[PDB]
Amino acid sequence: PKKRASNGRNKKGRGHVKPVRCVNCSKSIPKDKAIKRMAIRNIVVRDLSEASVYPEYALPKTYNKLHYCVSCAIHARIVRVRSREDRKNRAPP
Amino acid sequence: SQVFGVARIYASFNDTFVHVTDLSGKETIARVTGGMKVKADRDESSPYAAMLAAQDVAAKCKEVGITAVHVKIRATGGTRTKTPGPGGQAALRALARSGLRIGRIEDVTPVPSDSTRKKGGRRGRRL
Amino acid sequence: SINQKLALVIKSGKYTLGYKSTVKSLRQGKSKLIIIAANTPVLRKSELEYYAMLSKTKVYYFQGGNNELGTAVGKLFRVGVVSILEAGDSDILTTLA
Amino acid sequence: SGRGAPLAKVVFRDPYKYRLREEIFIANEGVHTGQFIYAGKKASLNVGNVLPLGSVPEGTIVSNVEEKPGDRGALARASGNYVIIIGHNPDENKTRVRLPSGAKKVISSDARGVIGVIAGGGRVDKPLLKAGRAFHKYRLKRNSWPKTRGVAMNPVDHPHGGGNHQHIGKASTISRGAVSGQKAGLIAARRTGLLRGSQKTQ
Amino acid sequence: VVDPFTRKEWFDIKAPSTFENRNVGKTLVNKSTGLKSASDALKGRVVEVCLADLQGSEDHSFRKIKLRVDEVQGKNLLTNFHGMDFTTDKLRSMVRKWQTLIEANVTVKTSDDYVLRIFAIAFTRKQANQVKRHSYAQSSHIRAIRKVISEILTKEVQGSTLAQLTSKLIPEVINKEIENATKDIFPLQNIHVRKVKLLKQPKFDVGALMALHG
Amino acid sequence: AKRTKKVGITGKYGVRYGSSLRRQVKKLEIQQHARYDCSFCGKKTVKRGAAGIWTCSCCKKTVAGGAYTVSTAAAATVRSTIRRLREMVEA
Amino acid sequence: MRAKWRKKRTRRLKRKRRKVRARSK
RNA sequence: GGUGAAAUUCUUGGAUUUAUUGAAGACUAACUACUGCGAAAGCAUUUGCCAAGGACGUUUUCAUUAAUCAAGAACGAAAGUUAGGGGAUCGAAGAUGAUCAGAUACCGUCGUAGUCUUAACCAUAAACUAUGCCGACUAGGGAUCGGGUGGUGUUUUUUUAAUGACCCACUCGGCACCUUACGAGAAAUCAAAGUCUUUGGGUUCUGGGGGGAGUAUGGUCGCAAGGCUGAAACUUAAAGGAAUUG
Ligand SMILES: [Mg+2]
Ligand SMILES: [Mg+2]
Ligand SMILES: [Mg+2]
Ligand SMILES: [Mg+2]
Ligand SMILES: [Mg+2]
Ligand SMILES: [Mg+2]
Ligand SMILES: [Mg+2]
Ligand SMILES: [Mg+2]
Ligand SMILES: [Mg+2]
Ligand SMILES: [Mg+2]
Ligand SMILES: [Mg+2]
Ligand SMILES: [Mg+2]
Ligand SMILES: [Mg+2]
Ligand SMILES: [Mg+2]
Ligand SMILES: [Mg+2]
Ligand SMILES: [Mg+2]
Ligand SMILES: [Mg+2]
Ligand SMILES: [Mg+2]
Ligand SMILES: [Mg+2]
Ligand SMILES: [Mg+2]
Ligand SMILES: [Mg+2]
Ligand SMILES: [Mg+2]
Ligand SMILES: [Mg+2]
Ligand SMILES: [Mg+2]
Ligand SMILES: [Mg+2]
Ligand SMILES: [Mg+2]
Ligand SMILES: [Mg+2]
Ligand SMILES: [Mg+2]
Ligand SMILES: [Mg+2]
Ligand SMILES: [Zn+2]
Ligand SMILES: [Zn+2]
Repeated sequence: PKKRASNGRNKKGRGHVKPVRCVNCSKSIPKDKAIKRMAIRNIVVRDLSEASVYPEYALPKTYNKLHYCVSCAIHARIVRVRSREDRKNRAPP
Repeated sequence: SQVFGVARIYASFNDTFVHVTDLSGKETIARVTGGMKVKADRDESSPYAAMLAAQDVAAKCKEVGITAVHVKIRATGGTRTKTPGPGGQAALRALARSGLRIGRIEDVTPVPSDSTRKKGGRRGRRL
Repeated sequence: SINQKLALVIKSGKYTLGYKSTVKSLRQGKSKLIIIAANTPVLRKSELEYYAMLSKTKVYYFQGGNNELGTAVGKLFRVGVVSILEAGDSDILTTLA
Repeated sequence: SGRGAPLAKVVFRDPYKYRLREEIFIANEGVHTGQFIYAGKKASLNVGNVLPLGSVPEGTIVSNVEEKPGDRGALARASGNYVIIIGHNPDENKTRVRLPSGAKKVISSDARGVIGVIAGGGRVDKPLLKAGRAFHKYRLKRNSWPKTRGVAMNPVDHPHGGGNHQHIGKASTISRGAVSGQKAGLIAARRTGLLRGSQKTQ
Repeated sequence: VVDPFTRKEWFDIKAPSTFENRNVGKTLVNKSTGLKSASDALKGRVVEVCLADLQGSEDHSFRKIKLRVDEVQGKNLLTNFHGMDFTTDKLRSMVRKWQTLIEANVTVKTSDDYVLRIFAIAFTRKQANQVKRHSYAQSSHIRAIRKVISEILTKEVQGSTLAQLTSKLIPEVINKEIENATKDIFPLQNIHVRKVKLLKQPKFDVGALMALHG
Repeated sequence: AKRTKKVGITGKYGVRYGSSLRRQVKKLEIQQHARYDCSFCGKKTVKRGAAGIWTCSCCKKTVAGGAYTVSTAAAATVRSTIRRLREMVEA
Repeated sequence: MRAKWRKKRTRRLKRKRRKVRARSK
């Protein structure tokens, strides 16, 4: 029997959604089902500022959206397989 | 406040690249970092080696003389992993601390509008 | 569009289709405007434009062949030229054309 | 007769004598009777006209191109063929173009071509379907048909001649250094076999 | 040792007046030997100088800018414009989920016989009195707005020279004359031009290029 | 009544030469034979003969064209890319 | 064996069966 | 260079890297969501043209014109077939480098077809909500999409409106989600899978233990690959489903 009412993820009423390709194994996966996590990490960070001109003018970072193929997400990223009723919780934390 | 150039850094998995050059980019000053002082063929991306080679990089930088440049660092990109590598930051870590100023920083990683379908087929690498 | 403005005069006023009939009308001055299909030969076209200049009649070049000018006026045959004699209630004589 | 593409009889006035001179061109697809043709450097880029390869922009399609200025046309003359202009070197005033073969040659910008593609294209798409059709085809070109397989003759008539069985008995690839009476088969073949994989030129 | 350090000497750029600060700094191409030298093969480059370094404080620190080297003679290699662009940090920080993006471009020309493809970027602002977390307009607005942005964008790049053009978008008020029309349509926060890129130029006209210094 | 289910005009060749060859011939056959529409007069009066030559029954006009059709795909795509390049040398 | 593999197995099995008797067609 | 690590591989041909710059074909990122549209397949840059559609609104028109449907027909992912063009990418086949006892693979490399497009086929997908269509009734809840109504609601200030966006209440029709269970179910679970042994609103379709087997045979469609239709002899006491404990 089914073990998720969505039986996949976030898709009701369209029949099809062109897929994305996971970052780890390059395996394709429908966009609605690919698990997405936005990586926002800075460049860091104490001596990069002293022996430097521009005494900490901007401090920009890397912004990039990540999609996993889920099995790879399960391997390393946040899947952290849940229990029967605990998986229904959609809280991000 | 002093003379500038261009950083031109690149980060991969199992390799790293770092190289200075004239702002115009026409003339290249000193580039090689990747597996120069490290030779295992596995530690090419390693941060210890990235710094050990970044040392000789800033070395030549001042060997002919320049005070600073702001980065143009990027990841392989294209259609492969969209993200910085291990030996990317570990090089400028020992290069900014090498007595040289830094300024305007930005990424140059190439990214398309969802095209040029990647390798591995729809099932991707299988392991 | 314009095709509708002319499609009104067919069911409203007086017209005449054909090179010969529209030139007797042009020399008689009863024509206030003449429409010439795209594929109408240059010679015939310039000739009509001459008669028009003498009758001080204006002209409009339909962007479409005589086949289109015919189906435009409801007729089931090619039409190389049209000549209006009375625009019953069409604003073609007062529209931008 | 004996040509695939149609020809175009075009009349011109003689600039130095009250006479009419009728030139014979190759009809580029789309040309029609009574049409007006403009020839010269300061001519318009209209299909049918003939302009120097310098007066046209890259990407233009021309036919009956001259290898040298004024040779009265030498390239892209077979039915449905043409050459595309892929560039100009205004210094030495050259002009690089791609021919029907695929090779890219550079010639003087003063060379002339005719805007358009040769008429009668697609002829080769129809199968001949019988020996008689090909017989009539070559009847007007030359006496080159039919062809006897050199392997069906005796050694006195061909290098492949003879043998109790029909076989060339030796490599069918011949060297360019070969002598007349020896060059029969695949001459200077840099390769051989079923050409697999996609192909076009770089 | 070959020691390229002992090799050819540096050279410098400076900006057209067209600004407040102009000193670029310096480059190094080749010593002018005389056979194939630094006379005919130098002014073919561009540099990545930002505007906060070009004119002032960081309220002007996001735009990238190109500078096409035009000509050179003694203590020459002064460079004109080549285009511009934004910077990843700010664009990726402007495109946040729970809102719609609006992007548009047009190719128009100046009396300075240069045409060009401009870009524009606008977003949706959530009125400071609303409860709905997504703040979305709906596709009559998108078409009508990109209609008005092209209407106003193609009425400022041809009513001028490339120089005055620069002097017009530097104050960045272009960003809000777009909002003049938008105010009657949608909130539209974070509105910038975000890029410039180009094809060609009329043959050099050194006399006209020399009209930017003093 | 329908005389042939698939041969059409190619029935003259009988049973010889193979389906493939016959079918591929029938295609160009229909093209080179059918009447087309004249551009200068609007009537369907242009027919072939001497492939690459298309003439209008009335108005006595001839146009150079494809071996089996008035206009060949290539020719058409050239008409377009010649119009664009020309439009680019006046404005 | 897998279902689709059992499919190809018989699909081929029929192609051969069909071939084997078209000889006596 | 590539990986867990290596190797096949590319480098006096200045590779990998930089700069300016041009070509070709494909794709539409981020914005992207429990958000929209279409009969389904399916559909995401811009603009112009072409016809088309639901919901709303309506004291407009017609007046039973309808529901569902054997036969028959339109469309119908991917791959695949015919004729051109295209052929950048990735990439069945095939060839290789490695691993293995073996390794026709998984990992690496080259790369044919293909991938794209036109004209014509082919008509199958876990083409899935594994859940026929029309109608009625039965229950609470806050979101959101579209239309609408209501207003001495906020904001734009121009000088306040008009407007635009926003707030709030209500009402039609959407895509969902949430809580309950009266009730249903073998259970998982279900506002239908409910209003059934207190068994009947209308109508279409399929199934009758498991194998045999979607095999054989005939008919028919297709260029072919194959599609639709579709048995039996014989064999067998289980095969299955949901849930519990291990
Ligand atoms: Mg299971
Ligand atoms: Mg799905
Ligand atoms: Mg589906
Ligand atoms: Mg590959
Ligand atoms: Mg695994
Ligand atoms: Mg003979
Ligand atoms: Mg032969
Ligand atoms: Mg022979
Ligand atoms: Mg013999
Ligand atoms: Mg002999
Ligand atoms: Mg011999
Ligand atoms: Mg022999
Ligand atoms: Mg033989
Ligand atoms: Mg068994
Ligand atoms: Mg036999
Ligand atoms: Mg897009
Ligand atoms: Mg290919
Ligand atoms: Mg293999
Ligand atoms: Mg092996
Ligand atoms: Mg194999
Ligand atoms: Mg089925
Ligand atoms: Mg499903
Ligand atoms: Mg349901
Ligand atoms: Mg079942
Ligand atoms: Mg089914
Ligand atoms: Mg409810
Ligand atoms: Mg209201
Ligand atoms: Mg219960
Ligand atoms: Mg119960
Ligand atoms: Zn993956
Ligand atoms: Zn005619």
